[PDB]
Amino acid sequence: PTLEVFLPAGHDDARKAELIARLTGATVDSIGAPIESVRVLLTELPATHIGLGGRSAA
Amino acid sequence: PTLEVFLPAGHDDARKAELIARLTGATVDSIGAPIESVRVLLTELPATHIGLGGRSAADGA
Amino acid sequence: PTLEVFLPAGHDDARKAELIARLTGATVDSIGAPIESVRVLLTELPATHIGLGGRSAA
Amino acid sequence: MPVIVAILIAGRTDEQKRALIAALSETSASVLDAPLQATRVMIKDIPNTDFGIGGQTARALG
Amino acid sequence: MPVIVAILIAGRTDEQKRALIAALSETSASVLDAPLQATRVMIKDIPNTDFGIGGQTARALGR
Amino acid sequence: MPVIVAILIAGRTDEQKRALIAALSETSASVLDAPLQATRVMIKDIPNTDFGIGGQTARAL
Repeated sequence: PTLEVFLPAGHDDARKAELIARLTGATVDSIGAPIESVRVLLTELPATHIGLGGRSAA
Repeated sequence: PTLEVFLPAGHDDARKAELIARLTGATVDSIGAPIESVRVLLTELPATHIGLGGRSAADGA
Repeated sequence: PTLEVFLPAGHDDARKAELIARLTGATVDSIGAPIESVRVLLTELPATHIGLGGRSAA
Repeated sequence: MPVIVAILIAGRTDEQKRALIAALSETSASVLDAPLQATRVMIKDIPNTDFGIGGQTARALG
Repeated sequence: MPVIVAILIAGRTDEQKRALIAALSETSASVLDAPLQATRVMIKDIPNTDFGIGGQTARALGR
Repeated sequence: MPVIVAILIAGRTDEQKRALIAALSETSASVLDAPLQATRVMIKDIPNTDFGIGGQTARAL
């Protein structure tokens, strides 16, 4: 399984490592994938690159 | 609806804000999506990351 | 490396296997990644889903 | 350039999809001054079982 | 935010997809201090003929 | 077509990226018997702190 996660800039490296660990666990638990097959790609976006409801997060 | 927009670098914040706004409206008017459900994610690429016909945009493809 | 290849629907399984092998070789030849780390995801799209210059492929 | 991937819940009509490709291309071309003929739009249809809103699938209707 | 694209080899049950969507959304919301209702998860089912690892299709590797 | 999005762990050279654009584009065109000029490649770099395998970051290794 490959997860591409789009998230805002501003999280420190420890938080990104926790998110990768916990999303990987959530994947193993929910669909039974072997942990070694789970890849997580965090795609960090500046607030000016995030549009929600036609409005920029900046 | 979720739109990932791949752009070359060189466009300013105000141009990117207009793109997010105008792509969201073009999505609401084209497929009838409720506007608070339209996500637009802009991916800015340097010229060295863009290939057109096997040539890098950095080389002036 | 994670390669997502958007291509029109309708290539047979043999062509898809050749493309996956050859793009993987091309990645190893270009950047020297460990080959087992090269993952190729073919994303087949119907012609009505492909817009080129404002016009659908269909 | 530009290249747009539009991820939609399955169900829109072919004519809605053509209108979207058109509307998204003209807009990007206009805002960015980019040539229309170079703009790519790619629609990825997602079945309602595969689309999560707030932790619930679209088929669960959440 | 966040928006999660989850690429999976085809074959999972609908119930497994619900579980995955719930788990990734709740995990992402808690870790990133974001509202749960804003999260989005999109699952892309990919046939074993269309996914390769080290140049070999998932089918060739026995799924 | 095709459009290839190639996500790489950060740190490759501009020369490696250009070589990758050339090789993926020519190879797609050759295998698919399709015109090289229409191919597109888009490279995304991702830091080692932002890429996980088996729950560990690439930085943790």
